[PDB]
Amino acid sequence: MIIPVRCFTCGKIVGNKWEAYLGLLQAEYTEGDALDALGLKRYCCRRMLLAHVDLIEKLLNYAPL
Amino acid sequence: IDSVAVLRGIQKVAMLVQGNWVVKSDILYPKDSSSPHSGVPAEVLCRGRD
Amino acid sequence: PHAAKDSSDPNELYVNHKVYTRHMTWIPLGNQADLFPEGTIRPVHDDIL
Ligand SMILES: [Zn+2]
Repeated sequence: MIIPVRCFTCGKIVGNKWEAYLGLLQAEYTEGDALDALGLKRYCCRRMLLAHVDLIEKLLNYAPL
Repeated sequence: IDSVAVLRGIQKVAMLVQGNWVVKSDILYPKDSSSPHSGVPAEVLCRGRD
Repeated sequence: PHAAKDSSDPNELYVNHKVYTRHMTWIPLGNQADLFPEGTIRPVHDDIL
């Protein structure tokens, strides 16, 4: 649904690096170089950010509003 | 088919970009259509594509 | 109240649509306001969605 704040394995703060990651996707950066620039050395945070699906906007499209 | 007829036909539904032909915006998005992702009117989509 | 006619991006259409942790306001209790200076008690990253 939404990006988790904490990483499951280590616990590094990753929720604050989601939208900026999307910015790196709006820019010309690929996946690997963007994850490297975000400061994710260990592969657990890379999996957390890469394998995450942004389903919050799809649900808000069905929100009452 | 004669080349002049094909040219006249494509001039009404396409535009010239770098020597190639790209279909017009209004052809892909009719006046009653909308964006399948955002739901914005087709006029904004045509302006953006132009 | 003031936005473009289309405003496809949610940023222009809506305000405060993403509740970041910066909106958190520390409410002092008793004498915590005097002991802790302003700006010390706050979220760490200030950008968590
Ligand atoms: Zn991690």
